[PDB]
Amino acid sequence: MGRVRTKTVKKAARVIIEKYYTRLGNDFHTNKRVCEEIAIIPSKKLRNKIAGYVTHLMKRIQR
Amino acid sequence: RVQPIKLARVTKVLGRTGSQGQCTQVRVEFMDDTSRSIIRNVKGPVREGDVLTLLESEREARRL
Amino acid sequence: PEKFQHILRVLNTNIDGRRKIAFAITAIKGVGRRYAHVVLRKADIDLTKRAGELTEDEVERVITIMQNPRQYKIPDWFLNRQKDVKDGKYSQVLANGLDNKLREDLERLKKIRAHRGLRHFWGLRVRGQHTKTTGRR
Amino acid sequence: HVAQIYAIRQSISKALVAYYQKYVDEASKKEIKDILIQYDRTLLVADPRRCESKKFGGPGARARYQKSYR
Amino acid sequence: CRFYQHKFPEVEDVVMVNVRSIAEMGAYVSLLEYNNIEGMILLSELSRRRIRSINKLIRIGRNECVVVIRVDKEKGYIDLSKRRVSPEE
Amino acid sequence: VRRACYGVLRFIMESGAKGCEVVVSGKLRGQRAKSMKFVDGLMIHSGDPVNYYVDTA
Amino acid sequence: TPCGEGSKTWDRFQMRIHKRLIDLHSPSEIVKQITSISIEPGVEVEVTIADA
Amino acid sequence: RDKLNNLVLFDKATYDKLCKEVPNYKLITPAVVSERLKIRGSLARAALQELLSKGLIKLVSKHRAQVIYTRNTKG
Amino acid sequence: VTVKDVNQQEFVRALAAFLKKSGKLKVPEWVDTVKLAKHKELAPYDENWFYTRAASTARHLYLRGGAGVGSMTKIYGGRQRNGVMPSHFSRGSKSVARRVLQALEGLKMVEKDQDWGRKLTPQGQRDLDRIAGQVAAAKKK
Amino acid sequence: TPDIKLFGKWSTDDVQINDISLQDYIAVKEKYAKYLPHSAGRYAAKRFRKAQCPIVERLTNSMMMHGRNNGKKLMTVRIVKHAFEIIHLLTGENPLQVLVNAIINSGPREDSTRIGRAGTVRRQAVDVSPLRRVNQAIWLLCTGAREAAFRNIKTIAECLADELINAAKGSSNSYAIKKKDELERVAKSNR
RNA sequence: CGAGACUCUGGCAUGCUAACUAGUUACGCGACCCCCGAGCGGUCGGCGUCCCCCAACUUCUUAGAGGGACAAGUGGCGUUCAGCCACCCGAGAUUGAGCAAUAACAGGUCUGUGAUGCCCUUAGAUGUCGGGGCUGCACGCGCGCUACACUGACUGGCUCAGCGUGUGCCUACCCUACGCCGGCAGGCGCGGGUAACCCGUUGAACCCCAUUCGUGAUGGGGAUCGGGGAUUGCAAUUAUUCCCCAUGAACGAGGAAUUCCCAGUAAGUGCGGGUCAUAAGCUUGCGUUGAUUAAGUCCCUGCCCUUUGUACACACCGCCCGU
Repeated sequence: MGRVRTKTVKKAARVIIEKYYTRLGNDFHTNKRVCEEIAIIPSKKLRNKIAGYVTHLMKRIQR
Repeated sequence: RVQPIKLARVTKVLGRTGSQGQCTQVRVEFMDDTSRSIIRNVKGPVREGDVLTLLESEREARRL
Repeated sequence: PEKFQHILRVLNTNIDGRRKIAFAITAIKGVGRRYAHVVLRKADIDLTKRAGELTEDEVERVITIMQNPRQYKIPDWFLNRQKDVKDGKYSQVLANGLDNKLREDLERLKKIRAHRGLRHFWGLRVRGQHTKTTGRR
Repeated sequence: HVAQIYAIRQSISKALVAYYQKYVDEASKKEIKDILIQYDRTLLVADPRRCESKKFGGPGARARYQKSYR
Repeated sequence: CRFYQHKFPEVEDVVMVNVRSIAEMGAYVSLLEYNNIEGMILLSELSRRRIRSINKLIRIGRNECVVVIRVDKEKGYIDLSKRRVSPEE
Repeated sequence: VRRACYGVLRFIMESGAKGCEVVVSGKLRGQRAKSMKFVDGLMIHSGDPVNYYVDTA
Repeated sequence: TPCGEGSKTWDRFQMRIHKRLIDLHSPSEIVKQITSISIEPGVEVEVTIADA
Repeated sequence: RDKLNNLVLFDKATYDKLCKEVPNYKLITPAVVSERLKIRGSLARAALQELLSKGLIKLVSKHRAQVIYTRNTKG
Repeated sequence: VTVKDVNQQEFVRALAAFLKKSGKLKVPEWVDTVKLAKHKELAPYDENWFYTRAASTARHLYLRGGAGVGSMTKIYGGRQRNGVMPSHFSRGSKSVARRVLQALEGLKMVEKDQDWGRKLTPQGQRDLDRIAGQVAAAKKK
Repeated sequence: TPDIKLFGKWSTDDVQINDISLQDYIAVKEKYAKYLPHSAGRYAAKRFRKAQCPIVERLTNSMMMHGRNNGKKLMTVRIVKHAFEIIHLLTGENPLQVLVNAIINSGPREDSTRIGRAGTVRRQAVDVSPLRRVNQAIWLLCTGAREAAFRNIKTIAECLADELINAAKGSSNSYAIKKKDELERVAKSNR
C-alpha cells in the first residue's frame, strides 16, 4: 500500500549506480555508508530510501 | 422442499460482490462429492479451508 | 424469621418493613435520611433492622429524641430551621407543621414585599438563575 | 494497577534469564525463552503502545463534537 | 385462557392479533384467538403494497387479522402473515 | 503600480535571490477589490523549510 | 479565529525554556572569572556564590 | 418499566419452606431464594447466614456484592 | 518485615481491636451526628469506625518518614457529589483526622519526628509487629 | 502447570467441540489455555488476530457494554469467574464444556443478506462463516444475561449461567436460541 | 508549484557522554529495632528515616550526540518493471500533530488594531462617574451536563499516576507541607520554594475489598423551595460563590429524525492550565480503566477521472411554456 518511492529517490539511485558500480555492494548497511561518502543527502530517511533502492538495482544489474 | 444437510468446505474465495461490497463469493468443494463444487455466497468474513453447513443447494446464492 | 412486632407509628404514617428503619421513617416531612439515621444512633437502636421488627418502646424513644433535639445532644447546626423567624429558637419542625411554616414564610414576605416573596407568588423563579428556556416544558 | 501487573511480569521473567545469561549458563536461559515465547505474552520484547495525542475540535482524541444541520 | 379445547393454533388458521407495541422487525403481537400466545408479524411478508403510509391518526389499542404460517408449540413463536389473506377477509 | 512593482522586483532578484514575489492587495478603481501577484524565480510554501528559507515583510 | 463563527479552531504555541547547572569547586574569583568571559549574546549564564 | 416487590418482613413459613425444600437446590444465592419464596433478597441473604449454622449450605464464595452458597458439599 | 508483607485488611482490623483492649482512644465529643466527609450522603453507620481509622493511620505513618493531617484526608477522601455538576475529588473532614493523630500520639503509637508530622514510635513498632504475626499465620490472600 | 494450563479454579480438560464446522474458532486448549484471560488488550491489530483469542476471552470482552459498564474488565473477570461456579453447581460437569455446547446450539447456519428484487422486501438465503457464527452467538448470550439482570434481582453472573445452560441443551428460555430459530426460518423462506 | 519529500512529537538503543536544585545500585550496614521469618544468637532478608564514602552507575529519571526501517533478508507474484503479498527481526513497509498550491467567496471582522476612506457626533458628547439590564419566560432550536441504577446507592478499609504550575511580577500577587480549633464551610500560627531545592516519595479518581441495600422512581435522581452559618468585594439587591439541614420533581432507555468512531481507539474516570477580587456544568492538554466491530466497498452521500448532452453561463436554488 503506502510509501511507494518518489522520483527524487530513483534519480539519485540511477546516478550512484552508474558511476560507483564497482564500489557498491548488495547489502543495505554498507551501501548506506557509501552514500554518505559519495554524496551529501540532508536526511537519513532519504539516504536510506536511496541506499535501499540502489541495493535492489545492484541485485537486478548483476544478471 | 427438503434435502439432507451437506457439509461443504471453502476451496477458494472468489472475490467480493454486493452493491455495498459486503457479500463475498466463495466456491465450496461439496466435500461428500469431489465432483460437485458449487458457488455459494457467504455474508461474513471468510478464511479459506473453513467449513460451511449448507442446508440447501436450492435457491442458488450468487452475485448481486 | 420473627414477624411479630409489627406496625409502628411515626408521625401520622404507618411504618412497616420496606427499607432499613432510618429510610422507613422519612415518609413524614422534616425527617430526611440523615435525620432519622442520627436519631436512631442516639436512641441506641440498630438501624439495619426493619420497621416490622422492633416494638412500640423503641419508637417512643425515637420520638422523644427528635422533638427535644438539643436536650439529647443533636446540635443546632443539624436542624432544619436555625433561630427561625417565628420562635427565637432553634426548632426541629416535623410532619404537617413544616407545611404550616413554609406557607407562613411565603405570605410573610409578600406582606413585607421582599423579592423572594413576590417572585414565588407570581410564579417567576426566585433564584436569579436562568429561566429563559427552562422552568417549563 | 493493571499497567504495573503486566510490567512486573515482564521484568521478573527477563530478570531470571538475564542472571543466567551472564553468570550461570545459556541452556537454562534459552529453555526459559522457549517456554515463554510460544504461548507468548511479550515478556522479552517491548510493547510499542503509549498514549496517542489529543487534537482539538473534539472532547476526545478521535471523538468529535456533535454537528447540527438543517 | 381460551374457549377452545386445544391450546395452540395450526397451519393456515385465521387468528386475530393485538398489536401491543412496534419494535425492530415489526411487532411482537399477542394472538387473542388462542389465549394471549406470542407471535410476530413482518419482516419479510405482511405488506401487499407500498404507498409510504401505514398510519396517521391510527393510534394504539388496535388489531390485525392474520393467518398462521409457522407455529411452534414448544418454542412459543408463531410466524404470521396478512399477505396470505383473501377468503380469510 | 506596475512600474513600481517591476522596478523593486527586478532589483531584489538582481541582488541574488532564488526567487521573490510581490503582492499588492486592496482596492483600486472605486468599490471593487483586487490582488495582483508579480512573481519571478522559485518560491515554495512546503513544510517547515519555508520558514527557514524565505523572509517576508 | 477572531470572531468566533465557523468551526472551533484552536492554536497552541509552546515555548521551551531549557535549564542546566554545573557545580564547580575550586578557588573563589578565578572560577567565575575564567568562565563568564568570552561570551556576550544570547545565552544567560549566572555565576552564584551559593553552596559552601 | 417494571414494578416488583417482595415481602420485606422476616416470616415464619418461608424459613421452614427453605430448609424442607433443600434437595431442590444445589445452587443457592440470595436472588434465587428470594424469587422461589417471597423473602426479600436482603432477608434472603440473612436466612442463608442463619442456615449455614445448620450446615445444610456451605460457603464457596464470600464476595462483597453478593455471595454464593452450595447446598451441602456439592448437592 | 514491613507491614505490607502481611494482609493489609486483616492488619488494620487486628490493630483496631488491639487499640480497643488498650481502653483509650481519646475519643471526640463529635461522631454521633456528624456529616463527616462531604463525600458522604448518609451519616456514619456506627461510632465504631474511629478505631479502624486509627489503625489505618498508624499503618500509613509506619510506611512514611513522617506525615500529618493531609495524607490521611486524601486516602479517606473519594468522589464528592456536586449535585448536577460533574463528580470530582475532594478532601473531607480534618477534625477527625487531626483528632486521630493526637490520640495515637497520646498512646505513643506514633510521635513527632523529623520530616514533619508524626512517624512511628518503637512502642508502636512493637505493637504493629505482634498483630502482624497473628495476621501472617492466618492467611496470605 | 506447563503440563496443562488450567483455568483459575476449573479444568481446561474434557472440553469437546460437538460440531465439525465451528472448529478453529472454538478453542480453550488447542494452544490457547489460560488461567486468566488477557493477551495485550488489543485484538483489532490484525485481521489474523481474532483466531488467537479463545472463546472464553471473547466472552469476557463482549460483556462490558452500555456506558457505565464500558472499559471495566476487572469487574467482568470477577463476575465471569463467579458465573462459572454457578454453572458448576447447577449441572455438575465442567463449566467450559457447557459454554462450548451453548455456542454451538446458539450459532445460526443460514441467515440472510439483502438482495434487490423489485424494491419488495426479499432477501437472499446465504450461509455464514463459522467466525461470524461464534461472534454472533457470544453477542446474543451476553446481551441476554445483561437484559435479564437490569430489572430483576438476579445479577449478571447468575443470568449468564442460566443463559448458557438453557442454550446448552434446549429449553426455549434462552434468548440466543429464540433469535437463531427466527434467523434460520427466514433464511429458508425468501425468494 | 501543492502534497510527497520535509519538520516536530510518540516508540527501539543495560551502546556513547554526564548528573549533589535528579535518582539508582552496591556494600560495609550499624542505629531507631520488630523479632515477622531463618539462625542458639551475633547475623541475614525487610517499607521508611538516619549512617555516609576518596564507592560505583545512568537501569529507572534527565537531555545531548549515535545507530535502527530501507519493503532491508528470504520465498511467491507482476510488463519480472513500477509494485504487490507473505515470512524473520521487530517500533513493520499499521502513531499523532506541524505543513498548504492555482483560484474563488461581496464567508466573518471598522467592536483586536493611534491600520484606514467618507459620513455622523464632539465641549450642549457618542470623550467620564452614580444606578439598572444582559441573568426577565405561554413557547421553538442547538452544544452540553446530570440521570434512569446492583460493573450501582450506602458504610468501613486497600492502593497506583502523568502532562503541567507557583510568591517576591511595569497599574496587582502564589502554592502550601507542618501546629491548633470547628460536623462542615471556614478560622488561626509557622516555614520553605521563581522551583526536577518547596507545594509533591505529586500515593488522584477509575480500580481492589468486607458489608448494607435488593431492583422496588428504591436510599437510583437531585429538581424546586424554606430556614441558618461562612467565604469574596468599598458595593451581591435579582441566591456572585461555598457549606448545613429540611422540602425530595420529571426521568424506570427516548418518536419523527440524527452525530461520531478502527486502537491505548469508542465508552467509563479523575487531574493541571486558561478566564479570575470572587465565581465552571466551558475549553485546551494529560495519565488511568479499556471493548464488541469493517478489516472492506462505491449502495446512499460527498469529492475527484474520462466520455456524452445542454434552450444552462450571475452556470440547475439555472432555465422555461401555456391558460
